[PDB]
Amino acid sequence: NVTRNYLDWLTSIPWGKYSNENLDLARAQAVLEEDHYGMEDVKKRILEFIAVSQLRGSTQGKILCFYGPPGVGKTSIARSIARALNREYFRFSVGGMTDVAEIKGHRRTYVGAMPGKIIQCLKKTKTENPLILIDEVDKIGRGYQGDPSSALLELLDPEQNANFLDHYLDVPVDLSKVLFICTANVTDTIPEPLRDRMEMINVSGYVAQEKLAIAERYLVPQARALCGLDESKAKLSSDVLTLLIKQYCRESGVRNLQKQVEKVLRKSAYKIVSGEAESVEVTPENLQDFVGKPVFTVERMYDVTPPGVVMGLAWTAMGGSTLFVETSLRRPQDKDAKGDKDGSLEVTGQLGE
Amino acid sequence: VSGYVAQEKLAIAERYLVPQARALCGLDESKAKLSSDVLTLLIKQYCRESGVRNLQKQVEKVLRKSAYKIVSGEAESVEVTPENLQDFVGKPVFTVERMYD
Amino acid sequence: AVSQLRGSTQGKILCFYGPPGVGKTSIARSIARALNREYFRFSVGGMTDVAEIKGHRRTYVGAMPGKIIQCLKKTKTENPLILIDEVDKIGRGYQGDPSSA
Amino acid sequence: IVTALLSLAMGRPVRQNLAMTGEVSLTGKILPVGGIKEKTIAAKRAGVTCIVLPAENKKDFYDLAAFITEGLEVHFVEHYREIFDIAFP
Amino acid sequence: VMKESARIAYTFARAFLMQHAPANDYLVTSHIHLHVPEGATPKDGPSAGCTIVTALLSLAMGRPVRQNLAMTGEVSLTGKILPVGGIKEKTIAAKRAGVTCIVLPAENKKDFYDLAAFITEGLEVHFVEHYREIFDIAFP
Ligand SMILES: Nc1ncnc2c1ncn2[C@@H]1O[C@H](COP(=O)(O)OP(=O)(O)O)[C@@H](O)[C@H]1O
Ligand SMILES: Nc1ncnc2c1ncn2[C@@H]1O[C@H](COP(=O)(O)OP(=O)(O)O)[C@@H](O)[C@H]1O
Repeated sequence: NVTRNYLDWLTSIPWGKYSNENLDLARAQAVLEEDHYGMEDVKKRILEFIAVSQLRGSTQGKILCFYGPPGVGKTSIARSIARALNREYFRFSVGGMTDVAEIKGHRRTYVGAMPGKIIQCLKKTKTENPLILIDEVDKIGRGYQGDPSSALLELLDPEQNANFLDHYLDVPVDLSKVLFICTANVTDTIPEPLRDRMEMINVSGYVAQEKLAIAERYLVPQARALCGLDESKAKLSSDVLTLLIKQYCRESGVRNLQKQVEKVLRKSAYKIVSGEAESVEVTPENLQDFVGKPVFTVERMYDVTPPGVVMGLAWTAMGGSTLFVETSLRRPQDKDAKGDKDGSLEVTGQLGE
Repeated sequence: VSGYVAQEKLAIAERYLVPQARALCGLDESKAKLSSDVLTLLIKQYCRESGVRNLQKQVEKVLRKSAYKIVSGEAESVEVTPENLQDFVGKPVFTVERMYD
Repeated sequence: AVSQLRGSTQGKILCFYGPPGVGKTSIARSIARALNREYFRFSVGGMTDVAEIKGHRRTYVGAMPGKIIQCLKKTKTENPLILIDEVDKIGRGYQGDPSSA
Repeated sequence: IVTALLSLAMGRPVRQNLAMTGEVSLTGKILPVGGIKEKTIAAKRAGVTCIVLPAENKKDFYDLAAFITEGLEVHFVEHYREIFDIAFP
Repeated sequence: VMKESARIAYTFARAFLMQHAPANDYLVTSHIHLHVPEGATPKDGPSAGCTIVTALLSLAMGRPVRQNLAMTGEVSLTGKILPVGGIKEKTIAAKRAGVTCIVLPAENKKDFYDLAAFITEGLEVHFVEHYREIFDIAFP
């Protein structure tokens, strides 16, 4: 029975099945501009990729990395590419993982052994060249117990991938055709040996106005299909959205506005199915009912900036924020009209040395 | 093994590097000339590391951008020239070598 | 020049060191096709499991031979050109010091 | 940091809503900083209406899409004394 | 984090005295033990800070604080107060204790009004932004 399950696991694996790509650029344009707004840089890079693969004959693998503030759409762009090139998609989170066996299965002599996640992707996706999407490389579980992230190099190294093998079915696989992608909120935590391999594309944030053009098209309809409504009953003018984003959510990412509009729609659903309106129509006067009173208002706390405080931009771990810096006396200054002691400073606020 | 002089990298990349990457992008020499002057400009500005890895990234990028101009774009034979370059790979990165003067 | 005198082939160790990206690995491979010895890369950067260089007891469940036997099995020659990598960064921990190994 | 102290020293307030950033050299030279695009959008959210960057990064800031940069009034600088005259008086 | 919060509030106290009552020098001239009993989770930890400064000032001038004036907040090292989280449980805990007045950062005037009206009877709130407000809502 164990070897039978092993035979099954082996036979399922494609060995040369090659989902075919489209390679005309026009169709790649159309399929990219209709899925994600803006963030044109990543589009241009993928477009160049398509341009080269069409020249040098056969299909090609490549590594890439994306990084930026959370909720910018990284994972969303992945699938859009997956249907752009026509490659099959398969997500694979690895944040905080430590079981190198999970990336490599088990010996097959172990009780209950099953091949590593990738083989499951081969059995499921049925292509030899799917679109693996490693997630959160930054957050991989990096412990004393054998760092899987070192183990990842066997997959992701362009040369050592060519004969990758896994403990379940020992025979080497040839992953070279896979198109890996990696997503990390910040690139520096990524372990050094691995960081050098992958290309580092940079998704950005979004201007306040930019979120307006975002949410009217790619976001509201999504939640509208999630709550099961039709546009016939749940219109949301733009003006309500600009008020939302300016007030109720101060985050460079779009996730938080995504929470709000979700909430508004689902409350609208309650007003429809049993409630009063047969067609809820949020208007700026109405909204505070649905989502309650405004939370944020006084952006940039100080306004006169009393002496000894100055603003300072900071490229924090997620997005960027306008944190202030502040200072003050700590003893009466004229302790002695003759006093000669260096006016020693004392820094505070979680200084790194 | 040692580092490499600024001039030295020119003679390196002109032979053992550009043709190799040209073969990686699937081009033939017929369509992707890079005068020497653009390479010296690159090495002088866009990458200050004694190793050649960073220049290796630049010229790789430039070539593949040429591939995009070929397969669908206009020119049948891209010809990089220093006036052309800032288009392809963008604005100069380093400039004020030696902070104080 | 020396191996040609004292009859048979002879092994020897050597070390290279310098700024990254100077081309070290590239000459390694070039020597491999120069002398005609088989090549086999073997990173050891940051490792701490001495069992990796020596395999496992074979009485443990799932034990497998150390990396070297795999290289010898693969290149099929008795005298390949192993290329230890990143000696500088060997994981020197309590968990069994590779540096002794 | 330095502007904080100097503001405290003379005690006069900083010119209003003039965000700044940089990296100081111990002799008044300023140095390039990284990641400018995210910083600029964050400063835009806060209603900033002036901003100061190391002159060495006058490059990256101009790659930004024109709509992001509309309405700001930048003052690139290299030696620190420059910033001092673009803040207090 | 409480240690930096403590020093922050401490320096603000030292500034407030010289800005207020120069003749006293109790703070800059004496050692002081201060004890905050545990129970606050670290993430809300800073919320205690607004209490801290009033402790010292009471010790400083030596006058007792006005009775049963529960409060919470977060101090800015230059007299601004900042929002704290999780207020509703805090307010009911104040109700169990017989509290009959309370002071919150003005930025949280929203959440307090979500509370059911029966919860809010018998309390007597004072929203504030700059810290100097609190100085006149405790002592005089
Ligand atoms: N420019 C955009 N176009 C379309 N959707 C976007 C855009 N920016 C953000 N999103 C939305 O952001 C959400 C989350 O994006 P994704 O990267 O897939 O997950 P997360 O950002 O949460 O890691 C998605 O539901 C997606 O529709
Ligand atoms: N003098 C040189 N001659 C040939 N190739 C060079 C030279 N200097 C650098 N290289 C190139 O630099 C690249 C990286 O060199 P190698 O030592 O293999 O990797 P790394 O330098 O990153 O350790 C190689 O692809 C190689 O072609």
